[PDB]
Amino acid sequence: SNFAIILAAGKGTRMKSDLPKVLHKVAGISMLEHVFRSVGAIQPEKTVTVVGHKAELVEEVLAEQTEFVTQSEQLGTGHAVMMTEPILEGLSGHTLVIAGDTPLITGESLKNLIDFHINHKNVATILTAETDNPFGYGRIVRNDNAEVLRIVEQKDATDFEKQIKEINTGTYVFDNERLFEALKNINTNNGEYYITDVIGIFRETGEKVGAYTLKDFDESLGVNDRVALATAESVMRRRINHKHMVNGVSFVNPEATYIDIDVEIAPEVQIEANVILKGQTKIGAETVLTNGTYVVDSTIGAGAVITNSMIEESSVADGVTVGPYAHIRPNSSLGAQVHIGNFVEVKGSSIGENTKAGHLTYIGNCEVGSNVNFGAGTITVNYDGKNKYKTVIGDNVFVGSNSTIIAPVELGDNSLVGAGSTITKDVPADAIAIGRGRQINKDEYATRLPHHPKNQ
Amino acid sequence: SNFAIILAAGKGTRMKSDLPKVLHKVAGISMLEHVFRSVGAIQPEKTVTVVGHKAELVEEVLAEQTEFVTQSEQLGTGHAVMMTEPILEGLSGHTLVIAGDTPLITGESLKNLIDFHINHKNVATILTAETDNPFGYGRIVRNDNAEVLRIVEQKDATDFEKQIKEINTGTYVFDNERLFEALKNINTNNGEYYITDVIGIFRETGEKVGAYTLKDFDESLGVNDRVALATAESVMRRRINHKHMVNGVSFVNPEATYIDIDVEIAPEVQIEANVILKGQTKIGAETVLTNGTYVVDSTIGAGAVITNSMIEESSVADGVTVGPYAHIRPNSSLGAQVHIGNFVEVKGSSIGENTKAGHLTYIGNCEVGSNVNFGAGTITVNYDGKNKYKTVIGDNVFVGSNSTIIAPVELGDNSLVGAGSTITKDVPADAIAIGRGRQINKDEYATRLPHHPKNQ
Amino acid sequence: SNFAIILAAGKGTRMKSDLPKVLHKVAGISMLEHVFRSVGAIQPEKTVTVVGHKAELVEEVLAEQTEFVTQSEQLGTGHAVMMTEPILEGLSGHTLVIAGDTPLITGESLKNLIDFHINHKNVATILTAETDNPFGYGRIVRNDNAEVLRIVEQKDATDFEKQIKEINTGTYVFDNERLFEALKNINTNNGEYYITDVIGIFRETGEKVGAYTLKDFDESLGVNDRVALATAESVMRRRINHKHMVNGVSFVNPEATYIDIDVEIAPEVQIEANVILKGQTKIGAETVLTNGTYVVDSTIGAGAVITNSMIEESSVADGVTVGPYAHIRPNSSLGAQVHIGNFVEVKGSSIGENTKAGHLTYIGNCEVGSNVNFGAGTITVNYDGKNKYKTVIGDNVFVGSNSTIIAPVELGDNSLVGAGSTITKDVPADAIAIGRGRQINKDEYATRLPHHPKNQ
Ligand SMILES: COc1cc(OC)c(S(=O)(=O)NCc2ccccc2N2CCCCC2)cc1NC(C)=O
Ligand SMILES: COc1cc(OC)c(S(=O)(=O)NCc2ccccc2N2CCCCC2)cc1NC(C)=O
Ligand SMILES: COc1cc(OC)c(S(=O)(=O)NCc2ccccc2N2CCCCC2)cc1NC(C)=O
Repeated sequence: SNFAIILAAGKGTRMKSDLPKVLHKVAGISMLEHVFRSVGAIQPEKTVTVVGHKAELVEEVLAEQTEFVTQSEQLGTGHAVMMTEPILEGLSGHTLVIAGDTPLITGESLKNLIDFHINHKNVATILTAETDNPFGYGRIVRNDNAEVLRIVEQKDATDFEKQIKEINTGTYVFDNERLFEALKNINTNNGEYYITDVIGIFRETGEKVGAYTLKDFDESLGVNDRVALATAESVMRRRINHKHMVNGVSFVNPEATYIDIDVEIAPEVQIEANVILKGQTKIGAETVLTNGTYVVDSTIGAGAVITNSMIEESSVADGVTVGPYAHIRPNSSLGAQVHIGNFVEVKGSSIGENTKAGHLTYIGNCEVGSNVNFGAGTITVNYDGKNKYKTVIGDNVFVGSNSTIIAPVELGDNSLVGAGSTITKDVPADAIAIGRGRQINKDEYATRLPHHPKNQ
Repeated sequence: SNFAIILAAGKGTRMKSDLPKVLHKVAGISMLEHVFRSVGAIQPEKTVTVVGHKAELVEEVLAEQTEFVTQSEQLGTGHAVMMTEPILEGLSGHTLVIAGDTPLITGESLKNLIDFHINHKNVATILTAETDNPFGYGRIVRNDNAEVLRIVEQKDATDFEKQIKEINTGTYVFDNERLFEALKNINTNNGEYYITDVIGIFRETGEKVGAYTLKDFDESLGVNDRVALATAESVMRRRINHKHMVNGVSFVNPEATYIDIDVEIAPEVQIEANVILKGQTKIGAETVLTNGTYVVDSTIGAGAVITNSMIEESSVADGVTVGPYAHIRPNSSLGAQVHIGNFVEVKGSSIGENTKAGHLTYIGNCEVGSNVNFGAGTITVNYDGKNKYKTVIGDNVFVGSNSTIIAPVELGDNSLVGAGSTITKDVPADAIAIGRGRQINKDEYATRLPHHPKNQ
Repeated sequence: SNFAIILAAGKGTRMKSDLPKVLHKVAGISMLEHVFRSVGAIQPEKTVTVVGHKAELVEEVLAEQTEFVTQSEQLGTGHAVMMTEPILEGLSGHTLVIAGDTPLITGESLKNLIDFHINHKNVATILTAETDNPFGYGRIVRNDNAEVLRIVEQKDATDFEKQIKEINTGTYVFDNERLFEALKNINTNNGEYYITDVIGIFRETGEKVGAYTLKDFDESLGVNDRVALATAESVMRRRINHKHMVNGVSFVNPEATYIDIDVEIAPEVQIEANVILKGQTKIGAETVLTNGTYVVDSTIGAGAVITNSMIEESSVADGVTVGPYAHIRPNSSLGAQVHIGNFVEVKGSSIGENTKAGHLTYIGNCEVGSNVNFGAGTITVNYDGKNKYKTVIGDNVFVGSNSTIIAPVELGDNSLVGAGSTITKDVPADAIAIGRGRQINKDEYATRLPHHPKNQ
């Protein structure tokens, strides 16, 4: 049996934030959730998360996923772990201890760590890593058969010890029964106390302590400030986009393309640099996303072309073309082959197959049929100061350019609205509606106006 | 005499694509065309390209540039090269063999390779490179005078051989006559066969095999998946933008600026990060391109300022200002000093010198004279559902804000269209035209409406 | 006493520019000003800047900050420094000599350089650096006690000397009196002359020459072309954004976010990749800036959300929301909680608290009260060809969608403008104003029009 203890009690002072430190997001989810995902690879029988600062915010994030225990104040990692003792005491197994602020550690690394532990029948295994600049980190002191003798902190380090390159990442696997027996010893013997103290207890008793070394040092990143949060973001970005490229997705610049951890992207999608895909977004096969495009919680079908446009909480069917500079706002649905062109906003509207709105148009709170045409400058009007009205537009409606459609009004199938019209009442199917002043010319009169070349 | 054989027969399974692998684009052209360009530096007397998977797509790309031969199925590099034998057999010279999927190899490297070959009178020269992580690559085994003894693949490598850092890039120069004599030997002696086999034949006969080492390992990149395609993109980007900067072009961020291989840019142009220039685009002296700007197949004159705007298949004269957020669509011409401001679209239109359209305007299928003014919100209307009409606007026309101009109509020189007008017929030069309803106020009435503060 | 001599006389031929080389900008200010800022850390009693090519442009940049002297033609660094002799001759102290083209050198490095100098009572201290690729640079030759013996240029270097990794950065501290005594010796003994010559004079006299080595080689960057200018930009960017992140600002991608040297950003601001902040801009606490956002010389309050929008020379109060794709042009003020949505332009206008303009709207030269509403498509009209008029809009005005407001006109408190209206005269408080043609339907008529499905 494996168990996991996740440390998530800390504030994070250097973040300059009132968030619990582990709740800051990387690629769309908290550091804590990244750590939780990796922990899952060990198939823990029990997962206990230690909360402290703003416990309720963390308890919302992992609600129903973990047991919680609380440490009332900061008395160190040893005390943190002690809060889990009423749950874990006396159980037979292997217990991972990991902090919520190391979001790059992978489930493959945790499983290799656990296997290493079990395979070498260690009583404790330290997950270590190796760096050319170890200043600041506890050094790993091994004897000649490569067992850990101790963990020496920077301050207490002899000059020879400072040359040591192998560092303690602060993540461990312990024999669960021995872990709580040793911590009680430390506890009863005294005001902070440290999970590293247990290593020294096992060194007193000659029990076997080992170290399993991460192949990639960046995985050991402990995030304590926004500098480190942006590093984690960069490593995570490269990780996500590499998965995509292996899966058949093209990136002009995968180091400068911003896709959240749970976004899904079908093979043969082509993504230019500086595209942003956020939350529960899905992109269908062969779709093209050009530079500047920003999609959040939306589904986009196959063979679409999203040109520098922002789409939010909406569905976009196959073959749709949107942009450049269009805005599809929440609860919109764009049916197959629809075209939405520049400076067009769609809000709260269903738009039927093959309909086109190429320019300078606002479609708000409309139900729109198939093969509809909106001339440039068409404005739908839904809000009077209190009421929000709906407009119904049938199939094959032709809405003339620069018309103003005042809801609630129905345009029946095949009707036409004259360019420049203000529409205040229903238009029956097959009818036209014209609501505009007629043009009167006056010859010669421009001559007295300021734009005239002679007055220039 | 030099000859070249380019391998372009392969599918590319890991690409997850139905394209021939060499047709995927880097900086605007296929990998294959990049390789073709580099090959040209050797001044080959004959260039033969070996096609296989979707031969017709490759044959379109290099139409009239190369001879083609076809390999009907994948029986290895040796068989690929054998398809060129009816063309190259018995000719005296030096024959480069290079794959269409190594798009970073430069013509300078190929010429140094050929010269090395000729100068050392090798019978075969392997283009090699050196890496600290050689796992996977054929290792180059040299004797003490530094001649190649053999090429050892990963699988057949002894442990001492795996330490070898010098790898086979899969690009070679062969004595042409000896090349086909040796391949026939291999062929008649048997079902894949390999161009590396020829090296072993020359080792049997004691003929001189050499190795010329690339100074830059990244040049040896063989692109087999979209991860590697994005690496090639990144190396190519840096290569292109460095040429630009040496030529006098400023880059806020040349690692994050996306300019195609054949774009031309005059000295003193200033380019912000995240600008995209594609296809046959030219940018004249001192022009400024701000972040987000996207130009495809367009010419832009000197002293222009293109602010976060997209321009396609169009010409932009000197001193023009476009943007932010404007869209110049195909077949537009913007005359000297024109101004196109925010949320303005120009399509299929010629716009004369000094004309201005600063806001929320669509100019579609218009011929526009000089010193014209378009008020904010002006909509031209060209499409009725079937016909596409033209509008003619003379010099010094003043088009009032939020007017709707319904083609085909002519506005004569110096005429004015009243703000808010729907224009359905011609306006003579020096005339005004007003087509709008007159304002009627009703005092006190807002009091019963939902926006009123008291109802709030 | 410390003195500083800044070299700013050179053209910069490889820049392909007519600017003085030191005036090219990095992160918003010239290289020269960066060097001036770092120089200030030594608290110089006198700062003298040597000008030459287009002296007047440099003299504007540092007007009132430095003494100037002119070198009439390029006769080398020794002559450059000699121009400062009528000012500095005979004064007791330590004199930094630094070029205006090394903009990454920090004031902390200059102070460590000066302290090193004073502490080791050197007569000259060379600021050196160490690189694995020293080709091109003067090498530092030290004897066994580590004193500098000489500076050997590439050309005159023996093969053993070319292996030397420690290079001369071209920045120095000299004993001021000895500096001018030695230069006169060199001068009277002859047509270029070099500040390095003074090192050889001190080697003749056995006076103490030392070297202080920069910890970071990138600081030694001398910018001679636009390639190097973009490197300086990249190092500076990372430097600025790291200061921000330490201060509590989140960056999705601080390697691809473009913030000028004097921009101020409060803690807890969140900045997506590809945001541009320029000049005297300030961003208040917790404000969010999304990808594409571009702010120049503007103040933005606390808790605002600026979504992909461009803001120039304007003030934005707390809690304002702007964008996506909006443009706040010079001299605008957006009061607390205002909302400006997509394709909206604000120019030269004051907009009162809680007012909303969500779409396709141009507000130009208006004074706008609080809790005003602008329907989509509203156009204000201020320019007739000569005059620029103002419009006054009172509190709680409701401007109907696609209205055209022709200045000078006043809309009184709580008034309403009917959707689609052209407004040519004042509207009293509590009144409505309607100026549009009434809708007339004709049944059946669409049947003869081109959009009808049957004609399709
Ligand atoms: C050129 O495109 C248009 C022409 C139009 O009138 C000639 C009108 S219209 O709306 O004024 N009238 C519809 C129409 C279509 C075709 C032919 C004639 C007409 N109208 C003539 C005048 C009375 C209504 C029919 C609209 C468009 N197109 C757009 C995109 O709005
Ligand atoms: C303030 O800018 C305008 C004023 C206008 O009327 C006072 C009109 S107008 O189009 O209604 N009339 C033209 C005009 C210009 C100057 C002075 C008077 C007028 N009109 C007065 C009423 C009849 C037509 C002349 C247009 C503009 N400007 C824009 C950008 O449209
Ligand atoms: C649905 O939103 C609107 C309805 C309107 O008329 C029914 C008008 S209106 O401007 O035509 N008339 C104002 C109005 C508001 C509420 C109820 C009725 C009315 N009008 C009815 C007809 C005469 C004027 C009052 C404007 C809006 N909204 C926008 C954003 O413009």
